Amino acid sequence: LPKPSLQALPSSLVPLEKPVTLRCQGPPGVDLYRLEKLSSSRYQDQAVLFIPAMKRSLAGRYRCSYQNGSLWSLPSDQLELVATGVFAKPSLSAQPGSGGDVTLQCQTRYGFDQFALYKEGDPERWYRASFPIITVTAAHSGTYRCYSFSSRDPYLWSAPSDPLELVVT
Amino acid sequence: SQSGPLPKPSLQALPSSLVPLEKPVTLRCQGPPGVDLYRLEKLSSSRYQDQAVLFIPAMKRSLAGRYRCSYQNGSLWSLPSDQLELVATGVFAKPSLSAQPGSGGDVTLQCQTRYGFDQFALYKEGDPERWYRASFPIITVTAAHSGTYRCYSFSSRDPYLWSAPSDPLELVVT
Amino acid sequence: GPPGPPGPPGPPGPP
Amino acid sequence: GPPGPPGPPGPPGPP
Amino acid sequence: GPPGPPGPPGPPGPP
Ligand SMILES: *[C@@H]1O[C@H](CO)[C@@H](O)[C@H](O)[C@H]1NC(C)=O
Ligand SMILES: *[C@@H]1O[C@H](CO)[C@@H](O)[C@H](O)[C@H]1NC(C)=O
Ligand SMILES: [Cl-]
Ligand SMILES: [Cl-]
Repeated sequence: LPKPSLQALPSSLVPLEKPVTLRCQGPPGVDLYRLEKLSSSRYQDQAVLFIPAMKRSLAGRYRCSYQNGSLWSLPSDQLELVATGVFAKPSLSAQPGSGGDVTLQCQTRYGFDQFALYKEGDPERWYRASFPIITVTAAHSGTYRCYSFSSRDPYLWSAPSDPLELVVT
Repeated sequence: SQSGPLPKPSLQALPSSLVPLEKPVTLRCQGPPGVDLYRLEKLSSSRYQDQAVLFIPAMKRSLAGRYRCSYQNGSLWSLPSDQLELVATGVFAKPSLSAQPGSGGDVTLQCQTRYGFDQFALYKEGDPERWYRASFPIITVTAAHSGTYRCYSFSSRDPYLWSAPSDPLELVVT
Repeated sequence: GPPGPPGPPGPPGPP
Repeated sequence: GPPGPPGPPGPPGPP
Repeated sequence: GPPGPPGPPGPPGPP
């Protein structure tokens, strides 16, 4: 019995106090939907959860599934719901690297041991590291930002850096 | 208006939750005083009753399994009880328990049985009783209490259908 | 009338 | 009267 | 009649 999809809308990265809606979606006509948060192991018998204002406590892993007749579906892929703006934004810079390689620096005060960098676009390009230094191989011009967080709580992220408007030759 | 969920009742099998075939057992659900309705159920079946007490005068293979209960106040259901595991005993010839003391504080016991069972359960008498489960007929026990040990064999296909208990073995540490 | 049957089991847990 | 509807599904299983 | 009680825990998840 095929798994549903679980989406966060408009996004699974959610600034504190901003809204998000989790939506489980299987076949039509089904009897019941079950949405769960994993860490706290609390759950609901409905397909949709509206979060009017994002909180530290709602960030975490979620999944869902549905039941038709008396039979359970395979569970959705896991949804990583992240709260952003829990810390001051970091500051992003870029330098050359070897060949077509660009080296970015995501600089921050607090001891953070995780960093996430992305290029705006369709689709988005994502990069990660534990050191605040991120190589982009064969980098494309674009609008870059980074986030810093702790592996002690990998679902609470900083505000995004101010965008870096990169042009590569 | 109410602060939280109604506390779960207890669920108990007297005289034991290990019940030899054809012997009596009584499952009793107990919540606080003033319960409107008790519900006692058997998991993975459609079987349940709206009564606190189930008296089984003669234990059967078909009544072995997981039970739980809860109670109702108005139309509100309590948290469910801990799951009672009702074991039908004496379904198979008893194993023969042997024991080989080890060289440094350990005792290896053996639940011998003429079949292909894959599960064995060893225990010492007198609450607190001490249990040990293994997928293999050899079972090593560290810092073993002196006492009276017995064992049971069974198959993970019907893990509530257990052998008769082995004859007791009397362990003495010094 | 008397209360309905027990609900069915929840779904299988996660990995 | 007649018996009520089934209860809701149980919690998710453990890991 | 009123609804039955919530069902039990689902089984364990894959290890
Ligand atoms: C749900 O159950 C009905 C039968 O009760 C079945 O015919 C229908 O196709 C099912 N729908 C899905 C999406 O599985
Ligand atoms: C039932 O609820 C009432 C209040 O609504 C309370 O007075 C009474 O103690 C309850 N009984 C039980 C057994 O929960
Ligand atoms: Cl984004
Ligand atoms: Cl016991």
